[PDB]
Amino acid sequence: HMASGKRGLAWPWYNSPLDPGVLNNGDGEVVAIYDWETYAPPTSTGGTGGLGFIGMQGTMDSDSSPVAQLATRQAQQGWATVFSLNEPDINGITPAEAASWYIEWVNPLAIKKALPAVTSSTTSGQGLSWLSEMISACAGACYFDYINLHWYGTSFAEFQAYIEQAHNQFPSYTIVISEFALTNGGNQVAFFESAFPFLDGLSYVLLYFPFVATSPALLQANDPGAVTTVGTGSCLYTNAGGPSSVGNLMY
Ligand SMILES: OC[C@H]1O[C@@H](O[C@@H]2[C@@H](O)[C@H](O[C@@H]3[C@@H](O)[C@H](O)O[C@H](CO)[C@H]3O)O[C@H](CO)[C@H]2O)[C@H](O)[C@@H](O)[C@@H]1O
Ligand SMILES: OC[C@H]1O[C@@H](O[C@@H]2[C@@H](O)[C@H](O)O[C@H](CO)[C@H]2O)[C@H](O)[C@@H](O)[C@@H]1O
Ligand SMILES: [Cl-]
Repeated sequence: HMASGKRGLAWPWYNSPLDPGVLNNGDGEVVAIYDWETYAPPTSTGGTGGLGFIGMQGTMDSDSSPVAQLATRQAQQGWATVFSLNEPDINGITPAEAASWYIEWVNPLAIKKALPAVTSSTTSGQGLSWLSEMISACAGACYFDYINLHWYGTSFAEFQAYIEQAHNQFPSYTIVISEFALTNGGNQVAFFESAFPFLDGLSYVLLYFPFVATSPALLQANDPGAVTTVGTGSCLYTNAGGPSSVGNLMY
């Protein structure tokens, strides 16, 4: 009788043929879209199908998301939320380097802000350890509202344990899950059938974005890396641009 309203589209740059409105039935479960960039989602309509776009400075600077244009693009587009670096914990960016960069470039955006998306790694100096060290390096000078998690693994049990552990270890922070799926060789439908009602019940999870809101054909053509690690089971769209068996869970 009232949607949890936590679901979002992780929307790749190559999605010009696809329509985000296909996965928005107006009920209010799907509310957000991000595209790993600070330019608007490329779509078949030129719109976001009624979804709120979250700008993302996923690199420290790029040709596609120039950090010198970050403040400009927020003002032009009127984001209510911004995401920062994508997986700096496995991209040779020290917590101290991320903290300095975040204070210079993300702090000035007077809207809701997420700390960088970290991987689910527990290997030395990665994942939540990296995040804890970045918050220490921030020395109280980073303005943020959310922590940002990725998870890829082999069971719902592992995912539930990871989110409960993340909450237990950061009990005063609201969580965005900007990417999650099983790795290749599982049943992605069964995973998301378990994950959605689990996440919908957690007050401390603001948003979750299944990897990935595209078709298998587009993922294979443009992200062979993701296909080798995740497979094509978690694609929300059919190759025609309708909802997949995972897309159908978004409604
Ligand atoms: O040069 C081709 C094209 O590159 C685009 O930049 C892309 C990023 O947009 C892309 O972003 C996502 C990844 O960060 C994430 O890991 O996977 C998703 C789903 O596949 C990606 O969409 O990351 C790649 C590098 O992995 C970049 O090449 C530019 O935005 C675009 O202007 C340009 O035409
Ligand atoms: O992210 C925390 C909050 O940040 C706010 O913007 C900050 C300003 O209040 C403060 O005066 O300056 C800093 C640095 O320029 C800003 O980041 C947002 O307005 C809030 O929405 C947000 O919750
Ligand atoms: Cl991960």
